Amino acid sequence: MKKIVLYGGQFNPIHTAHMIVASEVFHELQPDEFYFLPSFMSPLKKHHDFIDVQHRLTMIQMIIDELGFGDICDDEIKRGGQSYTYDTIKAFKEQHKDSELYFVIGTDQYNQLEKWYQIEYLKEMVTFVVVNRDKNSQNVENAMIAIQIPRVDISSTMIRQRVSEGKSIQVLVPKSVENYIKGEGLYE
Amino acid sequence: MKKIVLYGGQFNPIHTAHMIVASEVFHELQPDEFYFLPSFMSPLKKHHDFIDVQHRLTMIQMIIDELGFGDICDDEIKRGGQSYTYDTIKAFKEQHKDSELYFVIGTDQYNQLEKWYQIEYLKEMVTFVVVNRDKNSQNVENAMIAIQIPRVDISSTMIRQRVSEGKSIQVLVPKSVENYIKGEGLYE
Ligand SMILES: Nc1ncnc2c1ncn2[C@@H]1O[C@H](COP(=O)(O)OP(=O)(O)OC[C@H]2O[C@@H]([n+]3cccc(C(=O)O)c3)[C@H](O)[C@@H]2O)[C@@H](O)[C@H]1O
Ligand SMILES: Nc1ncnc2c1ncn2[C@@H]1O[C@H](COP(=O)(O)OP(=O)(O)OC[C@H]2O[C@@H]([n+]3cccc(C(=O)O)c3)[C@H](O)[C@@H]2O)[C@@H](O)[C@H]1O
Repeated sequence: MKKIVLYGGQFNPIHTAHMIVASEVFHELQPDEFYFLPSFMSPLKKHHDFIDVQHRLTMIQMIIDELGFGDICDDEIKRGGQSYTYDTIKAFKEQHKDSELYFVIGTDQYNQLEKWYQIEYLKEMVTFVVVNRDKNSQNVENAMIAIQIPRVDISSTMIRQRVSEGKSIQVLVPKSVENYIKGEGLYE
Repeated sequence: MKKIVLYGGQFNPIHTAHMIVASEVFHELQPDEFYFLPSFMSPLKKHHDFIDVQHRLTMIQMIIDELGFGDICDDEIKRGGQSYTYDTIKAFKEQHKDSELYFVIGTDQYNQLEKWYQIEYLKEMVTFVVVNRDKNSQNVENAMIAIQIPRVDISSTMIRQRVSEGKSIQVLVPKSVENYIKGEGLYE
């Protein structure tokens, strides 16, 4: 019964397009609970030798403050290693047995779901909720939920690139995160 | 000598994509002055019988507050009628002689510039500054300035549509404007 949405990501940094995704999914699905799920290391992505956790968590909190909804699921941070969603979900479900689970992904992940660890099992444990990225609409199978959002081509990679360049990131991230990135010297 | 940027629009409402445009142009061009230029009636668009001025100006000021730069130019509001850019610019430059004038437009306006009133004269009075809309980059001729922004498919029409149907507009406009629209019962 009780509807729980988890929204997974590197969030390095979280940005305005992540907010649009969270907001649209949350307003459409009206879940009982909404979790931003920051990875320790996102499978299929490269990582630095040192994995920042604290700056990422702080900026996520800033998005929660601005949105007026949400919580952070720290499971993957605590676990460490490669953050396979199957493992996370198996353990999370054990702790939330009376709840229907939703996992929010964009087009880019949806197009490579066959590369996800234990995906045949994972498809049985969550309802994937897919938002359009780099296109204006996404089609999904009946077992999944497609949510159409205004197309906004912002990435975390874009944010880090601009900052290292010395290029402004105003609006692309909320003012709180912009000031935080600047005061902390992130990505410089 | 001093650089003045005017950014023209219906701004009904102003929204997050408009802010991204303003911010990127402002940071790239570093002008001495930046004006949001709300039209009374933008040529080549339909209007209501009653033209709201108060609500639109209030919401533009809210954007200026968030951005930390900019001013409103009320010329077209004061003048009334169809807000032909040629007439506005002719009157504005005689009040700001010795200033280089820049006029910011998106792709959709650039593609129909030939339909603008006295465009052959206008092309001689301002430097058009063109941002990509509904694509990732815009090519322009040497006389104009192309500015690449992250593609963000938000429109004023989208905001009004969502509001009328009772759909959330969170993030698509800043929180101030979101609250203002709902508080004042705009667009429903
Ligand atoms: N502008 C935009 N418009 C619409 N959607 C946007 C977006 N920017 C990011 N997104 C989406 O938001 C999310 C955050 O992006 P980013 O931080 O790059 O995504 P990333 O962290 O690489 O992956 C998102 C989630 O999928 C999980 N995953 C991925 C690959 C394999 C496996 C596995 O277990 O084998 C698990 C990963 O651990 C995380 O929980 C993504 O789902 C992305 O598609
Ligand atoms: N998401 C987005 N990404 C990038 N750009 C975006 C955008 N949304 C709006 N825009 C751009 O921002 C601006 C505001 O949009 P909107 O409010 O629809 O634009 P609109 O008011 O229709 O026109 C923009 C300006 O052009 C002037 N104009 C238009 C047509 C004819 C003539 C004439 O004199 O004959 C003059 C008009 O008076 C105004 O100052 C536009 O330039 C639009 O292209």
